[PDB]
Amino acid sequence: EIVMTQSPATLSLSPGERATLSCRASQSVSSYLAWYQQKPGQAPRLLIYDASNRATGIPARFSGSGSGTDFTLTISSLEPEDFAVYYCQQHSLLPRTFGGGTKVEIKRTVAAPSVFIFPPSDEQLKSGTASVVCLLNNFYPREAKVQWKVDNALQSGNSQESVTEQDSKDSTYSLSSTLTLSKADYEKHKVYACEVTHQGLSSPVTKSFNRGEC
Amino acid sequence: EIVMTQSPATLSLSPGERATLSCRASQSVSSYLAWYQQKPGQAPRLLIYDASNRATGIPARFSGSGSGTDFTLTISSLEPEDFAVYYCQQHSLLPRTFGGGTKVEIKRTVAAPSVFIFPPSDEQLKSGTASVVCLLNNFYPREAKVQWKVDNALQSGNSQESVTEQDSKDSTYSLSSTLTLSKADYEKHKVYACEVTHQGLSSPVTKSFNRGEC
Amino acid sequence: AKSRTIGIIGAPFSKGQPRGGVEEGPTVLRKAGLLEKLKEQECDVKDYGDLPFADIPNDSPFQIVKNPRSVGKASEQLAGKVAEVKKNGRISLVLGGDHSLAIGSISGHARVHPDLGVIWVDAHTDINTPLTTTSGNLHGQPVSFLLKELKGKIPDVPGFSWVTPCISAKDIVYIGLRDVDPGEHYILKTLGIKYFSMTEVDRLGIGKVMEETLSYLLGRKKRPIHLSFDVDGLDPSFTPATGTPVVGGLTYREGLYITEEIYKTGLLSGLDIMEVNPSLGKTPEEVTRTVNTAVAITLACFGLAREGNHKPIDYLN
Amino acid sequence: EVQLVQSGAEVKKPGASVKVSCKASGYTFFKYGISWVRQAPGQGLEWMGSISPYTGETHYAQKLQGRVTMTTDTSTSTAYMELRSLRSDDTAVYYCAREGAYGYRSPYQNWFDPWGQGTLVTVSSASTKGPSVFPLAPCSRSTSESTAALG
Amino acid sequence: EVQLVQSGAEVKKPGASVKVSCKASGYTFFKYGISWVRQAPGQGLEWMGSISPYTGETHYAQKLQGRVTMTTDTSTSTAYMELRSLRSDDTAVYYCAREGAYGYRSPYQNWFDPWGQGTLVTVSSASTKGPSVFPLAPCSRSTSESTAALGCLVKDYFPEPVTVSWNSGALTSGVHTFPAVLQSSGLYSLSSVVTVPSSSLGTKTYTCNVDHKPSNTKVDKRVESKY
Ligand SMILES: [Mn+2]
Repeated sequence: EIVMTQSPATLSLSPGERATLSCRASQSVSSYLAWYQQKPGQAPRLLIYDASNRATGIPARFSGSGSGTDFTLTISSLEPEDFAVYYCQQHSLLPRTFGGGTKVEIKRTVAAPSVFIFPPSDEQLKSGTASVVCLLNNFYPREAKVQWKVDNALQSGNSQESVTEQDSKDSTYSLSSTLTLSKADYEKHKVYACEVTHQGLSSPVTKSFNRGEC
Repeated sequence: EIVMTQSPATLSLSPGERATLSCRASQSVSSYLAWYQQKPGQAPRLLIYDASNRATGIPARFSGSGSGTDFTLTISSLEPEDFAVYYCQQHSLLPRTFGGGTKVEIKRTVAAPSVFIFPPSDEQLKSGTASVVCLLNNFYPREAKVQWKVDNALQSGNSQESVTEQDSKDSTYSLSSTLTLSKADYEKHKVYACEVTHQGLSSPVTKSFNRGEC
Repeated sequence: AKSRTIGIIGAPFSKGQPRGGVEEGPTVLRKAGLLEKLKEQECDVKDYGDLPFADIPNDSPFQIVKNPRSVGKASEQLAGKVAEVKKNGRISLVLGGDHSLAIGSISGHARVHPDLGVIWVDAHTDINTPLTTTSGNLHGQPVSFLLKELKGKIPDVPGFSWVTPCISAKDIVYIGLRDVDPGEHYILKTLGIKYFSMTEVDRLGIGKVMEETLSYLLGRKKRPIHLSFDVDGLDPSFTPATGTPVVGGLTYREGLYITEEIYKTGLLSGLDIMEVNPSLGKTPEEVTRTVNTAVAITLACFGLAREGNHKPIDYLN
Repeated sequence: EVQLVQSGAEVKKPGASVKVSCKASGYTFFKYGISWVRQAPGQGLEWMGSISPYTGETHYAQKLQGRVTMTTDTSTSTAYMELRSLRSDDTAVYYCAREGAYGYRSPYQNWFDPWGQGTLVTVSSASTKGPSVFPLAPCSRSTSESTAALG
Repeated sequence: EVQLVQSGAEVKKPGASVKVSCKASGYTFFKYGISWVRQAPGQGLEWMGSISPYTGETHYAQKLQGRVTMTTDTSTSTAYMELRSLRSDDTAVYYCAREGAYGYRSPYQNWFDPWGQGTLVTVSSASTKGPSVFPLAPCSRSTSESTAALGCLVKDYFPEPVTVSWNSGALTSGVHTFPAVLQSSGLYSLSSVVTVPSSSLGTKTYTCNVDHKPSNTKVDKRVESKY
């Protein structure tokens, strides 16, 4: 059970020069591990098969080194179709541990989320529930906060968030914490504010409404 | 899994004559078990190796008998350095069950605990918690009670006790139930009484204060 | 004595086989304490440590043969060490590791004793060429470098230029064959190498097979004997933690009888114990049985008879 | 090509197995040891077992020994993997792939390249239900904002 | 002598093993089967496994079969014992000792006399923290009592132990160290050391010098009256 530690946790790079990646082993694998291309929603694909040697139709730019504890994966000529979660994985020891995950993002600039809270529908009040949805939209990076305020009461646990993938077009993100409440706790209050703290935001943006306003 | 039952649970003897101990087996071990000297905070030490025969530097007084269900351990010439938790342990059956524990105490007389309740500090009120500590001190034996009273409310569960070992000097004991509360439940009340019931006490001694007194 | 005078060579090596973990072959066997288990009887035990094997990162493969150069450097280092310890007059106990080490083992032994013979106890012949391989793994190709009859048939493998073919087709006896390639069986029938598969052992019995083996090798001329051993030739009921588990192997009793007859020759001059993988143990119990099996084989190589052994003095005193 | 046809995406409540046909194609069998690896969504991958194709050597992984059973079907080169006493931890896309057999005659692989496409298995006790959509798609005039969103 | 060097006291949160070197010394190996026995504090002992030194025969005990793995290292005669999927039940001082091998050539023992010294293992998910001492060391004039006691409140530390001394160990009389009663809250055990001074000691401050070296924290305290 040799722990494989990938030294870049994630990476963001606007498409360009060498974007070399790293994975370390807990023991001496000695050039007996492989590199992988798990694309989002896809089957993984072999990049490097034994610490180098550029497996079977890999284009021009995906060398790597190692031998035998801390291994490298050189993304030299970035080619932005290659934005995928990458994986070192030892093989010549059982059981066969994978790496951690090497989500390669894009580094445009830090942008502000266009924050949009949404009341639950009256159809949801016909369902006897209430889910307040606070948008975040068209921003960078994912490093955000949502602090729900229920007549200005800092609440969580009733709220499930939702992270879009990074867009191919504008490299942005979109969040939605979903403050799912009962209808009874919904009727107890009106001021439903959503304190959103993001780096592109200068302030913790509190997007609010009143129960029955919109 | 032959259950080894030690017939003295504990023992207290002011240093003197034969202080013979007993252990019973659930089956016929037939002189195939040993005696041990787990001192407090120490590694155990072999006393008798096969139901008798006085293992390898044991001084003068530690015979025993058995053969083959209920075994004896004779502490004939007490020698008060020998105050330790003793153990029968079968060996010639798997798995190898130990005894129960033979804490040998000292039997001075039954004394009264000097009871001292202590308010939590205001530094603990700076921590947002509160732990009320009720002493017992310099008494005999350990058979005591603590009944916390929070504006005279019999409470427990918020209270952890703490038993000193028997002293080498005066053979005494010291207890401290620690009524750990929240600061909020602390602020709800003042009269923090500690009903201590011990044999050396003639009465259930209720040591009290008020929140903000001392 | 002249026998059981031991130089111990540990080789924590794996690069001639795929499954990493036979590097902890000498580690486990030394922490199994083979030394102390020799030191009761009259064994001149002398370890020489483990060999520092360099890690060449640019070990560019052949067509099918992979990692040629680090393996060749390993066996060249080992050939120097084996020739060194056989200058000491000891018996070269080498243990790894895999069959690629046996190249340098037999090489350094032939540097001292060019008249040697090899008893290659293994499930496999391991006689594959770089051409006639299916995996390219050099633990499947040790023997072909060492045969004079395959000269020219061996391609110029990078890292094995120092290798001299030292034995003939008559100089080697296989015992335990039950996993033989068509290329391997063709070469075996080509050179007319004397062998003993599991068929002939089940026919004749292990006593008759060992009798015919010693009659073939030592009936002509008394010569130094280099037993090179694989643990998979024994049945994986006893050795499941081997690199190439093939069912239907020799029994533990049979292997002990083999090694006892080898000790009773006294012409044992070098021992090779390979394919010891503790990482392939499904339980630690598997590792325990396999290691104890290999240790008991080594002890019966160095005098531990099942009938009993004693120092030649009176004990009724 | 060297391909795997997995079949098929299926859920079980806590119940019996989701034995997946891992249909091999393009490459010869009995030379190429096929594995299985689970991966929960948004999680890392977990190799969980790998048979040798012929002379099936199981090599089941830790924490499920036990619950897993893997079989071979080398008439038509599909492989299979079951689970026993299924559980809500088994919300994972199951990938079969090929280690390569660690025998003697099998060629060298360590790298899983037949790759199977994946199989959605979530272990799940919910019942099959349509959504209860509780929308808001207003006419972008809630209070005053120009690019007022809707969803 | 016939001795065991255990090494070493270590805690794990629920995680991997606490494989202990049980270094044998003074006596020959491969003749003397070494066991392992756990004992939780304030509890009886539990034998849990015993290898034969050579030809390692495991003999793991009940309820952990399984989680335990024991190995031998007869190069230098240390032995080892791991655990798998560690758990809060494993708050126990692990002793290795020697049964004696039940082979044929091994001499007769049944009685565990190499004895190992013990190894503190508590399985623990708490984080390493200094104590939060909330004392009272008043000037023995609370209401009216002559021999009015005082004591600090050594609270919320991890791991073991704190080292507490009154006025750099000056006040040794009345010292009654309460053991580390363990919180179910955060696995931060609780202790206290108290003393009993007299009311004719009111112009004296008393500093419990609470020094918790595994977090390398040092605490000095005092409390006075309220006007
Ligand atoms: Mn072989």
